[PDB]
Amino acid sequence: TGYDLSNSVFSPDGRNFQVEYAVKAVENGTTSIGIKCNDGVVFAVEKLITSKLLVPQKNVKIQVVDRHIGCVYSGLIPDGRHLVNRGREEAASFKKLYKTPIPIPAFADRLGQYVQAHTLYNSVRPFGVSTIFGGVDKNGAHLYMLEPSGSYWGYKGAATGKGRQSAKAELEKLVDHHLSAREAVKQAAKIIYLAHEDFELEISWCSLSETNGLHKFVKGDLLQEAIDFAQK
Amino acid sequence: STFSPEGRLFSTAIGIATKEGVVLGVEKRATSPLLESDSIEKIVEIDRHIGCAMDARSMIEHARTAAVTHNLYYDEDINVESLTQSVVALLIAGHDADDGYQLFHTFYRYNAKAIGSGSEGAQAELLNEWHSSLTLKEAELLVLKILKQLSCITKQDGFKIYKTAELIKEL
Amino acid sequence: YDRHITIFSPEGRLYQVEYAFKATNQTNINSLAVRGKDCTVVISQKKVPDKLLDPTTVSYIFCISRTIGMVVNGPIPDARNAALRAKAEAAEFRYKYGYDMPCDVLAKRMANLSQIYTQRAYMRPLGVILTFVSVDEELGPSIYKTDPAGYYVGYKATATGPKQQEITTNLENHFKKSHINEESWEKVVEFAITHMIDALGTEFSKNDLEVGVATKDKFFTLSAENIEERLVAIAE
Amino acid sequence: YDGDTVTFSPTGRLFQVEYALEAIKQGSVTVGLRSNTHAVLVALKRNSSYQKKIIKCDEHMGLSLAGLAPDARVLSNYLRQQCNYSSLVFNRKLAVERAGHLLCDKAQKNTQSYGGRPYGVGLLIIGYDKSGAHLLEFQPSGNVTELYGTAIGARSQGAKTYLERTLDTFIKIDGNPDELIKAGVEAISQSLRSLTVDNLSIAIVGKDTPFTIYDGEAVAKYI
Amino acid sequence: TTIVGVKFNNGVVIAADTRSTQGPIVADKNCAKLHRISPKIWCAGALIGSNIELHSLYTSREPRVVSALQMLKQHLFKYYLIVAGVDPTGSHLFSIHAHGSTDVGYYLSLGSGSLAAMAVLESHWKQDLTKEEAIKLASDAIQAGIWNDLGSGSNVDVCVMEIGKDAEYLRNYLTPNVREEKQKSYKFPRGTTAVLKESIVNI
Amino acid sequence: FSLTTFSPSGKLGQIDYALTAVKQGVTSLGIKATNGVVIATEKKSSSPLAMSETLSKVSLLTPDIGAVYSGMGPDYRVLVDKSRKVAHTSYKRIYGEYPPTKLLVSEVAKIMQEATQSGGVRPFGVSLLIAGHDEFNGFSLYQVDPSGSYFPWKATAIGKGSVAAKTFLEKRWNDELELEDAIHIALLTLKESVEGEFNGDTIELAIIGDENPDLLGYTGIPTDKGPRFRKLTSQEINDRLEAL
Amino acid sequence: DPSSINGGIVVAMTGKDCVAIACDLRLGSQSLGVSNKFEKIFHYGHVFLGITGLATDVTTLNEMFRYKTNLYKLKEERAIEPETFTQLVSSSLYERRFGPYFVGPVVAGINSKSGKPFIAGFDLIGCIDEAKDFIVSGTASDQLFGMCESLYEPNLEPEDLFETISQALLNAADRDALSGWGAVVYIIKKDEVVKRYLKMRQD
Amino acid sequence: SIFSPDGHIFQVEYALEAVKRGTCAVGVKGKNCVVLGCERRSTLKLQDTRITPSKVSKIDSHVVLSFSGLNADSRILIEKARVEAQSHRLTLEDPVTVEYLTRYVAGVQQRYTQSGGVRPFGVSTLIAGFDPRDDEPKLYQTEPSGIYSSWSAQTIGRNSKTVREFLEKNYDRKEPPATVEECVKLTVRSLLEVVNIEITVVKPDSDIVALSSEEINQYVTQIEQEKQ
Amino acid sequence: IFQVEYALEAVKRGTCAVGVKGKNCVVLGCERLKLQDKVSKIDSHVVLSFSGLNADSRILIEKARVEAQSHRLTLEDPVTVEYLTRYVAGVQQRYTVRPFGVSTLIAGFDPRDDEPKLYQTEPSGIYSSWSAQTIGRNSKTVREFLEKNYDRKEPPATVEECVKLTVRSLLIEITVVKPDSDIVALSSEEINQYVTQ
Repeated sequence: TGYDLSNSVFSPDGRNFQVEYAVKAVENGTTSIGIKCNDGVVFAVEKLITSKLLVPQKNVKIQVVDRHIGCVYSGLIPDGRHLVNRGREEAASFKKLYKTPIPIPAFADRLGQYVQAHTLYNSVRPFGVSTIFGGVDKNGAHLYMLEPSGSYWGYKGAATGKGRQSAKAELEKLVDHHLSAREAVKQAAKIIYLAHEDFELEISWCSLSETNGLHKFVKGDLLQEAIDFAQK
Repeated sequence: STFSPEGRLFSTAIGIATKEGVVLGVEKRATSPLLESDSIEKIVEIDRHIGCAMDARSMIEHARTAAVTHNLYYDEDINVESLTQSVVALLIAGHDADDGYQLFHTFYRYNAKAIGSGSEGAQAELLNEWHSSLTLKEAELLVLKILKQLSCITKQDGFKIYKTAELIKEL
Repeated sequence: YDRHITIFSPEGRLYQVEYAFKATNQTNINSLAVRGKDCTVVISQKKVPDKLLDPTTVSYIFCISRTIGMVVNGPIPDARNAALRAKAEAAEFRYKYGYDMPCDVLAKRMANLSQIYTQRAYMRPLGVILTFVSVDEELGPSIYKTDPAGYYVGYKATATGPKQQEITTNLENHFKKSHINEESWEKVVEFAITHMIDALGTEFSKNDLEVGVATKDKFFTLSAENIEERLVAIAE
Repeated sequence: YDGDTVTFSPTGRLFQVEYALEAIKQGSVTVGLRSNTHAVLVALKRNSSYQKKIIKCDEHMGLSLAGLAPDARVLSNYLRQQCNYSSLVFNRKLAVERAGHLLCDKAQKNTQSYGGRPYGVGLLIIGYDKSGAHLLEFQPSGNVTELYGTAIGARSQGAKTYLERTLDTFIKIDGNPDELIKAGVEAISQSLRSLTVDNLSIAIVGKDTPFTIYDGEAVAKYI
Repeated sequence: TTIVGVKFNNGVVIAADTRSTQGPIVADKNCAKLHRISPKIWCAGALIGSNIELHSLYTSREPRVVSALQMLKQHLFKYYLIVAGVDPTGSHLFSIHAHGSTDVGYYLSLGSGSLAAMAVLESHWKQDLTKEEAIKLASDAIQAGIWNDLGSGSNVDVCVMEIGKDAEYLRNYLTPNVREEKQKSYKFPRGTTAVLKESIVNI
Repeated sequence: FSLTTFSPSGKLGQIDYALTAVKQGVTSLGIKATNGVVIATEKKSSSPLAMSETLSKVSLLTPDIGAVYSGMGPDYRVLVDKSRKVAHTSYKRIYGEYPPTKLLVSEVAKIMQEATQSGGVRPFGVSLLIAGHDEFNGFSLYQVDPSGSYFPWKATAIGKGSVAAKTFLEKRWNDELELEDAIHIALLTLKESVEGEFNGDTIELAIIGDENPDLLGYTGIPTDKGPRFRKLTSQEINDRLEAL
Repeated sequence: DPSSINGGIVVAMTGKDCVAIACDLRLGSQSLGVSNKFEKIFHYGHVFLGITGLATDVTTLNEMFRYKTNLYKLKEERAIEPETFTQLVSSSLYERRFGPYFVGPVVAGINSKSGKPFIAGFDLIGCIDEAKDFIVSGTASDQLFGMCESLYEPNLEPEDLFETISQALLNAADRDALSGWGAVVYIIKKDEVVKRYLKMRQD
Repeated sequence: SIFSPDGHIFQVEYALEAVKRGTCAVGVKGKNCVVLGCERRSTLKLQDTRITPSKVSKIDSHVVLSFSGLNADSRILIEKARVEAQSHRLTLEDPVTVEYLTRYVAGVQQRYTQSGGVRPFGVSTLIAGFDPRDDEPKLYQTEPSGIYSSWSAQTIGRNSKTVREFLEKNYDRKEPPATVEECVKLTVRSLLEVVNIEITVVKPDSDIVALSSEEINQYVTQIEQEKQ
Repeated sequence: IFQVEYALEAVKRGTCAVGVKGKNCVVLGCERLKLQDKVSKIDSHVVLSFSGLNADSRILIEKARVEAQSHRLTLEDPVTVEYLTRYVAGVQQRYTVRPFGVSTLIAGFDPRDDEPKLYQTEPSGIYSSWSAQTIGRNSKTVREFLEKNYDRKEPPATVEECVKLTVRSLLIEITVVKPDSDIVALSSEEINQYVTQ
């Protein structure tokens, strides 16, 4: 206490407390996960039903960036939208300067530099979201996960939110036992359902073969197959 | 620039709005006989058909600038309710062709309103005294009455400051 | 308020800079750099706590330039900020002065930025210690290390991390008994790994180490498969 | 930790944002609901004249406010600016979803940068476009929710519960604006603890209906 | 102006004439056209030094000729020269076209006498010139410009930069145009000039 | 807002704290002679593996002026960079000659004073001994403090051992000192201050003395002088220690 | 041509241990002669500056250099020397190079420490032209160049230096349409300066 | 740099204290000259006295400025005053009056007590000199608050109270000092009340002379034998 | 605002200034160590007097003078006393890191007019017109004297009467302002004759 009331201050331990409080804010968010398959990535998120009055399929949470990057986040949803808006600006600027779409690791670095910059100055607040994002580019599928600190790493599978631990317990089993995109969607649904222990399951994915490397949402028959597999 | 945990951010002018015109009145309350009474401009014109009874000077300058700008841009008189927003406790009174005579005090329209330390009793006296059939004469005399316990806006005269001795004698 | 912004305390100390020093150890990984006859080697512990991480991405060794490499001790966000700034400075030098930035020039420029953070109260110091390695076109193999206070100096060999003193003690003993005299960069890499093992008393797999080698006209990082060959050669 | 909008609390909450949300509970109730064809706003004005709680953005969209009215004016003027820009650059009626997202992204700025304060007003936006009738709920935190029906402001929980129970009914009201308005006025009623022709305010927009506001005698037939 | 640079087996030599002209009028008969950028980097033509020295102090390294070339060309591009010198990477000889373009050469010439000097350079330049041969060649090219071009005259300045040692600047290396003695002395007798007022000035 | 402010007693607090930082600094000294100035300092090291030859605590500002410091090294580095920059742009590019010691010292004091009066910046935690030569004032030695105040000295010391060093210099210093005797006295005073190992690698000396045309780097311009500032090499210091 | 609007000429010569600087006094609007009292020679201590060219620029530079040399003397506690002042003038002309002053300066003085003559000029390229014999400037520069080149001889005594420079100025001014209406000659010595007004053609 | 509840500005008062801790300065204007004085404080053996600058600084050929307080701030004020004195000539071709330069310095000092992000100058100044083409002396004071005043004699810095009491009962308004000798005598006497002197005499036609150590020595000998 | 009230305290410590306007002129009087040896013209027709921090009065007076000349430069007509008072008040408002610790009496005549004008400004930036006013230390006492010795229905008729009232109120420098840019400060001996009488 005393060193945690401002964003630019180190405590005697060398820890920045405002970033850790932003992590606490992330822990309150709903569970969202990402899974990397042999040729793509899959995104899923637990959308809690606040009331029966919400239109049941139009409060989209997973966001696309450019055309090949998908982003899902947990925590302060408006901060996630702010981060995704910055990511879209970065990707558009890269495509303007360079006609190739922004590589996924390059995009991850741009977002990490932006998020970390919010941990430098006292006049700004850290992002209250951990963002799973990824896509398919010229060199395969990439899955990343930001932290409010600006830290990020590549992952074989990622989870964050209130149920992040339960979801990780199943991501570890997936990696140990394997995972193609078709099976990846069903396993993502299973992981979300298991970690939830009303809600709407939203799924998305980008695979080189099954989407030609473009990010698409799971809808209709495939979504229902994933849901019944999860119920099974 | 902060909210309280309960969610809320951390003289006497009397006006009566009649259908024949609005009347405003103020207690000059000069500090001494030396002060030039003429210089107490506590009722001011904002536009040809708008005036107010009271940072004051700056706000009044910006209100006048906005009103004249609207007149220049549209060749029309600014609606009082629009002015309140586009623009001390205020009584803003004026006329327009949309809703006619108005008086405002976040701004809420009023049929009649009092501000200042006497507001808490003048409000009850207004509630007991105000009625729709008031003609400008009774509106003036009732302004004076509630002061005891001038200016007007009309379509023919516009905003003007009062004569005054006579209306006091008629009280 | 002398402990919250970079201003002098009655002792003349800058407590914020000293706390930024504490932050450098919070990643809990040790690294060391040694100079060979004609090449420079950097060794760093790649501690990976989570099985879901892609180890390819976990890395604190940066290729600043064709010739300069940088290893960072401290939080990865600040480390990446420093690496990006160093890459930008090296490119700007190559542009303005027509030749590759020397390693020591880059270290001085980075230490000057660090000192600026220690002088302007609006900006906090980065909790990173930067170690630049290269084979300079003039001075040969070089190690330069910059710290949050804006201090830097060249090294014969250096270590950084929680167990810095033990590694430095081992290197001091070897330098007393003996640069590292070897004929190819593989042998000096094996020597550096051997002394890392001995000082830390912990065997390493190909997953536990990240290695960067600075040679003439190239700084490159060893893949896990190359570190596997090096560990095998040590086992022999 | 609650002194400014930049400080996270140790539990991870932004106290100033929650205080701004509490500011809305001080405002009078407003209700919103829709079928596929029509969307309706019903507002309890409070006085003196009853301040107008409805704001018209376009022939195809409009909104109502709860809480600090100046923030409502700012957000509504920004919404007009965006709609006019869209019609200026594309001749495209700005979609209700995109307008809601613009509000979301604008208000979130005040919750992260120092020197500003969150907008202490919650808005209900109704509109009609190529996707049909829409209803959005805006909050000071920046969150925007697309809803079948909702109520915001003081004691709105009663109206919200009534809308929850009635949802099975009023979703089926296609091409019958009067029945939707009746359901809305009934819903707002449960938030009282009454309605007069001057107190009540109603607005509607839909397939044939351009956005219109009923005040005075116009609302008499619905009370 | 006549400026030549001649790279030789262990260094580089640049030379110039010493005539400055205001149209057809010789303003300065002994203008020094070889300018130091640093101790071993010199330039000639037809801020950079101070910045080069500051950067040398900052980096604690001997200036590169490439650094001077880069800075000078970037300065001219923002808003002809021969820059020659020796640095740890050897001896260099660059030319800058004041609109921004640069090139490397083994022998160069600039100025109005550039063609007359280049004729001599083409005729006599060869690989593996010794220091003395290169000085003689540069001097001969400058002399050709002097004799054959109206904008070049007076004397020859030479600067020799050899890799292993310090640069030697030879001010007025040759003085072939020394003036003959006048036929008469034009000394006036004192009192020839008519004076109106005489005063002492309080400096 | 200003970080350096007057206390009720009239003292500037941050200036006192910066002077304390200086008093914790390593000892450095300068001695003015009839025919030169010697400025010396000892070099502690972060590790035995650190190459102390990479850091020079005595730096050239102009070929006739050199500075040594006591206090915070990074502050000295940036302040020396600024001093060189201003000595070139604000004097030499204007007048064609390097500034005299008095004017360059005034400009360094200006830089240090601005940090003492500008908002959002703390004072420099260094004191400088600036030794130089100029044609009209001769050899001169100035001390510059964190506040920007500067005074000329015949001999002085700053840092941890300044009191004992100054007491020794008062006894040893006298007129008709030749620069070699000034170097001898400097080495003695520095030896009595260093508790660690004392040799040419732990000690750094530089002198302002005769012009060194051999260090000029070129020949043929008779009117160019050559630096008067010259760092004594490790071997040059060692040979003098072997005759101490 | 802005420099030709007002006309006028300045010439400086070196004697034995002394310097002379001379100028004409005419100020005119092209053909029309306006004033016969517009002296173009200023001193900033023991150093003299003759400025030809556009008269407004002459006045502006006189004011600027008075300012700069007063500040120099206050800061340095010594008077500025002819060489330092030549560098100061050169740098001040450069600071306005884009949108330049239409002037040709001539510095003349004796360095107080070495005590030996100094004269310098500045050409269109901005190059300092420090001369051992004489500097000429103005409209009659050609007339002055020939006249001085014929009359000048080394190591003139002050009384001979006066006659030489005054004859050079008078005969060049007679042949220049825009120069004349009187002349002033300063003879600058270690200890004193003598100012003389010359009788000359008033047409 | 904000008002106290009683209306004083804290930083200005503390800057006045900083001035009061500074070394002494004194000045007396007579019929024909102004004399400025200060005690050398040359008690340190290793101080380079021959090049140590005097307390009195010329701003222009006709004006000198003395000060007491923080030396570093005094140099900033001196340089600004010199630049302004030359700029006035460059704009209108006349030298500054002593009143004009005093007002400029006072305005500079005032501006730092009101502008945010800066602290006051801890320097009070004595400005003495003669107006252009004039012969009556001028003496003025400035202090950190930004106000200035004219004086017939004044002292600033440490022990200013004592020597001001001395001056009040030695300087006579009706018969001010009539010659340079009497002015120097009074200035030396005033400084000797505090327990080596530097004396600067400014005289019309831009005549400014620092009295040599032998000359002050003779003055001090006369004063001392008078004391006996 | 706290800073403005503390500026008012600084004003109230300052030396008192007083002004009285008669039929034809406005008279400004002011209360002025052993070894030490107010009214500022803004334009040829307007004078400004102040009480408070002398240093801040210089900033305000310089800005007022610059505006008085800029008005003539932009509009031919010289400033009116009302306009200058309003400008000075606005300048005082804007600075409220610290306000100006000065209250000002502004007096004079309007261009080609003969009604005397007297105005007051205070650190908050409020301004008002007065027939007679005083500001500064012990201003309350002397103002109370003025309220009973000044008569609204029969104000002073001549320069002698205005000066007499001002001197009595002060009980010294006196400035008399009259139309057609006639501003004069009374001599010491004239003020002495007024005082003795």
